[PDB]
Amino acid sequence: SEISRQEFQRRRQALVEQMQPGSAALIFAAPEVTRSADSEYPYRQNSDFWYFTGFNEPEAVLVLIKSDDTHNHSVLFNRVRDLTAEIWFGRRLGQDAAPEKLGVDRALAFSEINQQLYQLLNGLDVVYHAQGEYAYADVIVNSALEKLRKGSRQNLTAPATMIDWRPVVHEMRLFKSPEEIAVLRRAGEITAMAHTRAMEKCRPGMFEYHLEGEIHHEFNRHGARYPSYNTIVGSGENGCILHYTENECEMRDGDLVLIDAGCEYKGYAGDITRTFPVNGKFTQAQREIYDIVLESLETSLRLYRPGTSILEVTGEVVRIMVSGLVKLGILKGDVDELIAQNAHRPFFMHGLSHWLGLDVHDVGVYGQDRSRILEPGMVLTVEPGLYIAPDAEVPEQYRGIGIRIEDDIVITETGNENLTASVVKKPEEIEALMVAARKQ
Amino acid sequence: SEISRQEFQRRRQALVEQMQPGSAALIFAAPEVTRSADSEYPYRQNSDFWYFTGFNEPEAVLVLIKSDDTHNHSVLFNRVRDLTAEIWFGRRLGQDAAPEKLGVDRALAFSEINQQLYQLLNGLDVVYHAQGEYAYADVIVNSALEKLRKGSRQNLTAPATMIDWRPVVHEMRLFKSPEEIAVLRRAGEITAMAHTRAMEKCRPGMFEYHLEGEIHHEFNRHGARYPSYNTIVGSGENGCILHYTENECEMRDGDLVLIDAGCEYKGYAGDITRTFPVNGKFTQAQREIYDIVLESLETSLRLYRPGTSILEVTGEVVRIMVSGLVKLGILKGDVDELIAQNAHRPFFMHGLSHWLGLDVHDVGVYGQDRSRILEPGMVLTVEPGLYIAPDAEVPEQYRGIGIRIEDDIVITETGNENLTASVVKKPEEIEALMVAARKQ
Amino acid sequence: SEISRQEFQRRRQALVEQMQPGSAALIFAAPEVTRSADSEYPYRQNSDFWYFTGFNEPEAVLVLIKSDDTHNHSVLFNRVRDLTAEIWFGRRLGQDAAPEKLGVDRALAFSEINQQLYQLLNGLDVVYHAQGEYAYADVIVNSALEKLRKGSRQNLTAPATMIDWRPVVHEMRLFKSPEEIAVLRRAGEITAMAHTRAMEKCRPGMFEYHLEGEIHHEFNRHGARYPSYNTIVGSGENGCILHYTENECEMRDGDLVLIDAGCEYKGYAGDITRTFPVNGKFTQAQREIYDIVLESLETSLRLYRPGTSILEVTGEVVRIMVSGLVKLGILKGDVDELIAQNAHRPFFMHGLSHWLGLDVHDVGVYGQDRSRILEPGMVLTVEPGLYIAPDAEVPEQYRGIGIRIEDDIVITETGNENLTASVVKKPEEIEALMVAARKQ
Amino acid sequence: SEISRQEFQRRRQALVEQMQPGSAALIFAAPEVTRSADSEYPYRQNSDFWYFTGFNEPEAVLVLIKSDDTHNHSVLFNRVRDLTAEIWFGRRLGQDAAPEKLGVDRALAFSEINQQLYQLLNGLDVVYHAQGEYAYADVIVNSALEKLRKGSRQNLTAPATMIDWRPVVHEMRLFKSPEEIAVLRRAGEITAMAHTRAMEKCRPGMFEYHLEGEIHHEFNRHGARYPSYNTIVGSGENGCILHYTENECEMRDGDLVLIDAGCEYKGYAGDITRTFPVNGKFTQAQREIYDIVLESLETSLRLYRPGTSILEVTGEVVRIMVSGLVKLGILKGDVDELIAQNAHRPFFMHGLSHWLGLDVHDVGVYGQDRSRILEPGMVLTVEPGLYIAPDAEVPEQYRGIGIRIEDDIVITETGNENLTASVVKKPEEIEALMVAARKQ
Ligand SMILES: [Mg+2]
Ligand SMILES: [Mg+2]
Ligand SMILES: [Mg+2]
Ligand SMILES: [Mg+2]
Ligand code: NA
Ligand code: NA
Ligand code: NA
Ligand code: NA
Repeated sequence: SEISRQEFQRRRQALVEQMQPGSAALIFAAPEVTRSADSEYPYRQNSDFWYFTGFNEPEAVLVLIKSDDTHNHSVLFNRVRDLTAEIWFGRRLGQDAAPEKLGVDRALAFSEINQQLYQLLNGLDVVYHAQGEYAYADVIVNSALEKLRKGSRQNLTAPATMIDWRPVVHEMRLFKSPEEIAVLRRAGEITAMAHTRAMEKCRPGMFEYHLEGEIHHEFNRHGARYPSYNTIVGSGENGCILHYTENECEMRDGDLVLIDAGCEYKGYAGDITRTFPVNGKFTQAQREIYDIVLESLETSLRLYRPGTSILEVTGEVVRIMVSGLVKLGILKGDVDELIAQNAHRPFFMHGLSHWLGLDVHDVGVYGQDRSRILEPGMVLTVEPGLYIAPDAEVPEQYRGIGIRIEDDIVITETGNENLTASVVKKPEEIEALMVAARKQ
Repeated sequence: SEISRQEFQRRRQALVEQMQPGSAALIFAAPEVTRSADSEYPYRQNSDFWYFTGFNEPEAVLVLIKSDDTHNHSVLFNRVRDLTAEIWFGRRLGQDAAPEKLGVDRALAFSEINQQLYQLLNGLDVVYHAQGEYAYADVIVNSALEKLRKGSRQNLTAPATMIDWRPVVHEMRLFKSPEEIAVLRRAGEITAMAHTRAMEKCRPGMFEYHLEGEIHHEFNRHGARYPSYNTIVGSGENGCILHYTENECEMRDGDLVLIDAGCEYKGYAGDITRTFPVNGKFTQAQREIYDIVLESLETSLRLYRPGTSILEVTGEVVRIMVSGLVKLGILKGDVDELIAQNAHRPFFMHGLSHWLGLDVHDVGVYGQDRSRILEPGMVLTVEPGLYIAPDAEVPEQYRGIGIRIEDDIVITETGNENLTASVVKKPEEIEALMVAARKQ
Repeated sequence: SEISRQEFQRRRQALVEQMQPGSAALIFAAPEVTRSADSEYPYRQNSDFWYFTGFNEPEAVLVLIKSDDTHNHSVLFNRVRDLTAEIWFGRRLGQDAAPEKLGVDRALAFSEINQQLYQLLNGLDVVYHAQGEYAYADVIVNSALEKLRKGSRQNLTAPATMIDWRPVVHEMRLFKSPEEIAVLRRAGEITAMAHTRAMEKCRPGMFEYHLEGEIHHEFNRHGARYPSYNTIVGSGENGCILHYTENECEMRDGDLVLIDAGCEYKGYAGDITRTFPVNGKFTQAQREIYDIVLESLETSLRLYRPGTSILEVTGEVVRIMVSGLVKLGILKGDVDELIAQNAHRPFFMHGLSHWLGLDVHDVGVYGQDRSRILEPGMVLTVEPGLYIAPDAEVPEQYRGIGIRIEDDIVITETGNENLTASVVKKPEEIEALMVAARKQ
Repeated sequence: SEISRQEFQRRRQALVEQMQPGSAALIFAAPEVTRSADSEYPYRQNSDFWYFTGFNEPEAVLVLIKSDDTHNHSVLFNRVRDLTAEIWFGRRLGQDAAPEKLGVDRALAFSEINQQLYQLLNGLDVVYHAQGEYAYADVIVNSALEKLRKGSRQNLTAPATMIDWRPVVHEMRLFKSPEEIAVLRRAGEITAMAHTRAMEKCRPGMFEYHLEGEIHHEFNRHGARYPSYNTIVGSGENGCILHYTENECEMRDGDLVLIDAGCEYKGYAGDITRTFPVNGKFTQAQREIYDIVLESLETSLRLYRPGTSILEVTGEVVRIMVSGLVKLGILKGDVDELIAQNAHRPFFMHGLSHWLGLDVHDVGVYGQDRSRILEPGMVLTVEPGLYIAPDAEVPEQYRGIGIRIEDDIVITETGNENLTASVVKKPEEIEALMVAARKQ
């Protein structure tokens, strides 16, 4: 699956539709990023710039100009072609090929942006600019606006109104199109295949990072070169650290291992967590905690649909958690009172769900306490967990247990579609999978 | 292999030895680096900070204070311990454990650096600071020095002399200790095993990125989680691009594939290039170019020793290249004249060798034209290549061929030790390896 | 004359009237300005901040909040009272006295602005801010907006729309109220008295700076402590330099002296130029040039009225200049052709008129080529001049002559009122004045 | 009096003498400084730049290059000549005239400094630069050093050592040459004449600013166009504010007026304070305080000589003050105890003396508590004062009295020379002066 030329075009038009007449929107590419000395990390495009272009180069600026309600055009600034720079560092689109390739009206050299941008903004009433996003972008934009402000004797005028386009654009990104859902569906499959493989490869005596290696290799073979975020393999007490990425410990028989990993496929994030026994057999104590987390997920998967909210489903999860923890003697007292005192928080201290898309923690307004009513096309995670500290004052057998189980869903007209259900989460199915792998 | 506590101690003392009395050296940690929105790339410590500490956290500053020729002490600024921040983002050393763990005399909270640093610099004559390295570091250092400058009524004085420690420290890093060589030896082995595997897995119809996946998985399984640089898998004409990292093409029967990849093991870089037939059998045209590159490497491996230079060995390589290219009719004319006109440059347009260590392109002075006399303990790459453009005006059969073969060596008392010779480079050994793998 | 409490109130309301509902306007005070080391220049308030407050302290911010069409309030940030700082550097308004003194609803300490400003902007749709005016202001405003942007979990939202209030405020400043005109009338009188005095004191052998001393003393005695701009006393060839402020030469019998000087009275600028013989008697050559400049001024004073423009009156001045210069043989050819070729420009190379108010070169839109139609309440200068270079290829007697004559006017319903006519400009009246003084 | 070409030359050589071989010193001109909108304050050169050049233009950099102990040369960067810019804003030295005019070896255009400075610093070991003095200078210097650092392949090297020249240069400025003393002598005379005049002009009903006008006019007529600092005319309770510059009040019969004013003559500061009765007759209460301040000054003038310190003379002044205040019943108790408790501080809360030169509060190290031993050629102020707050709990007749009396001295071989004694300070001489003037 991919995003079509036509889709990038529609998105640009959908933004232009909302813009004032006599305005320009300025969207800047991510800078290149140093890893050490003269070596750079693999390039990751700005998600908003990518969203309108699918163009994976730095030193690029998309300028969308709305003259009026029926007239608009696009200008791209991008790197010029250069034989020496390309022999060295790889091929460039250039100005000649860009109009056709990226569907823009005009393409200019990024080296000329300070000589050209103010000319494009001259006489407009409004400029849409994400101020503070990048310092290089702010320098360029402020420099242009000052030229116009100070150039009245050359008959230049600056737009007096600057508007942040991020609220508008992030609101668009919150609702996935069919194409986006198809891409995210494949990301979920790829990510699920990686998690299945990690379960099948796990043996006591392997290191946490070995499962990371298996996962990344599986991403890569389906064409998702990079993870959407740094992979978490927390065995034992390391599972109680929410973003444990050291992955440095020997995995021990008797311990659980929590894997939080997701591929990046055509820009879009998969995001799965599975927790499982290193030796392929849950203990009673482990099952007791796992079942509470599993019921929370399964109940949330049933409940999520248009018209509810993350807040509303979270309250149901809290009830399940508090009840299960009371039955185990991890909490003590009246369930409704304990719920009212938020007594689950030492054990479940993060949110149940976040938006998912071009960023793993995706853009879009949640509303107060994540109370926003859900609608079709929203994509989100469902990730209950219970984390019992090594030194929690609870029965010994529960101490140092971290369990999270996480699926990715899209809200549909009648409910949701689970994008990550092709990797098992029921404990008996996990155990069967691992037994089968150990035979073979 | 690893670097001992004692070794980090020796390095600190070796720096203090060269410092003026009444001085402090300030070495700052790398910043955390955004990949997209709120997600960050895996953390990579500043190589110089790492060199003196082996400490892999951000927001840390090593301060080495030389009172006089027999009196010095160390102060570390690092992140305070914090239950909430660590439950979330992972464990911290803190101030209590740091003196013993990192062998420093005193550890303070990084949050207090603006309140404490000027007190440490007060009354000193000299401050060693790598000005321009990081903007956050410059802000901190300038802020301290201004407090001292302006505080004469509180009996404060700033050191009037600021010295860049990078020349001194990079000169130290240029000469590897036995421990460093042992670590780099293992990096070379790990990297060689990865390249062997890529040759064994290669089949027509696989994508360039698939070999990248194999290579990274192999790094990871020996405990080198990350590459030292972005991996290059250039098949066909992509092999003529020196830092081709797109790795996006289907590998085609008949083409060569050039793999440039290196692991990062305990901070230290492996760096190997192997070029080989996608189908496991070099053609005549491919052999003809390959043999020139192979002779260049093999001759360089013989020649490298104390008392020669990269410049001197490069001249021998140019002769081999020009002669081989004339025999193939790719160059025309008198060899000595063609050599004098640098007629190899359209085909070999980079250096033969760079320093190798904590950075793949390592620190250390090369001298004019890389004429510096080599001495024992220097570590470098040996990487001749020939790149014939798709549209070079040469016989058709050589067009679009890129071949590089690269080994890593340490200069010894009598010559060099090859750290990467455990992966094959003789064409008949390559072919045998691939045939054996294809059976299975 | 002064500006009333009520007037500052009206101006604030006139701005609020034009603001969107759900918005705040932020107006910042000028920084203190170093003259050398720890000494500072006399403090000059930002003209726009002054316009809304009449408050002459640094570290102050006026915040005007429009909740809706009938609800708005003002918050001032200003320096706290401080016994030690005031014993040293002088009295402060403080927070307690400010509401009553400056007619604001609330006053807070400037030291708390980073803790308070974002709270004031929270939930608004629009912020009016003069971006780029002051770097300290931009830091404060950007810092507030980032807190709001990043604080959605604390239920904070930033206004997405930022509007430059300068166009609106400068448009207001372009039209003087009766009070402003009364203040500018007194500035014109004070400035005229200074110019009269300089004519009366001038003797050959005095230095240019001596007339500067006389002028400044006269400003000061009427309560205008500072000039509105650096005083120009250009005798001889120095009169051909438009902003000659060195004022370092001995004034010589036979030379003209050009004086451009203006007081600052209650924030408002006077701005007069008079040119006259150092010895009190114009030569024939001097009269010949002077009369052309004088006719240009006198004609412009007749012409200026509602419905004409600076551009239109300038064309009349060009005609007068070109005709007079042709009659003297300084220009050669057909008048209409010479006019069409802009042949006056080597001799008259600046504009005839600029806006006058809180700044000598006052704010307000001029239109293309200063074609904006004039209306009652606009205040402007009328300043024709002729400057014949020492080495101009013209008859010898005109070389090195600089003459400018400048008056300040307000456009009325039927024409204009001349604010500076109490200092003489007719040559015979100048000569009489100087003769009378020499007796003284 | 003036500073000779030869003197500027000697100073440059005296600096070069102290510089390391293989080094360059970089001294930057002051920026132009905005007063309001497009109007600028009168230009004031950086005191250190002036000290080596006597050059009064912005956008200039003096570069002194020491190749070795017998070889050095100077390069000036300054503004190019420009007919249009000079017709407008005044004459420029340019590159052609600068070598001869300012005694430098070479002059280049300031517009080329980024293309030229790194070439001048290339291969040097040390750069002397006043880091933090000006942001524009730091940008230029850091930019040059980065070009050199990153240009090893073009055989460029940066000096690794940066040294602040301010300690060295300020140490030079602390000791005035005969020429400097002659210039400061004339500044003292000019300033004294201004103070005499203010006493002679003072009448009840005049405003504080009127005496400011008289003072500035007198500065100007002797060729000192500008004050060295903002003039203080504190009548009545305003005399209790140390840097009262509002000068806005009507001077009232019965009150004292404190005048602190100083001219700037050839760059050098005069600095005098005189306090006197507005009506020309001290009251008993006023005499009682005045005599203590006068005895303090007169005693200090006797004591100041080589081998004492400001600290040592200050202790004598404290004794005089505490004794006088006890006798008046303003202090109560044992003198030695009151001295030990610093009981004078509510009434005398500033230092007795500061260095005087190109800055009124001049550069140069004071030592702890201003204990540095005085030597011939040091120039300083002597300024005891007593300030009794309007609400001090002391006998009614002393409340709201501020008296300071200040003279300027140079330390000689046997004592000091008083540069400001030509204006009277004995009360009977003040009264006689004012009576004589009133007749006017
Ligand atoms: Mg356990
Ligand atoms: Mg071919
Ligand atoms: Mg003449
Ligand atoms: Mg009294
Ligand atoms: Na998640
Ligand atoms: Na290499
Ligand atoms: Na004017
Ligand atoms: Na003083």
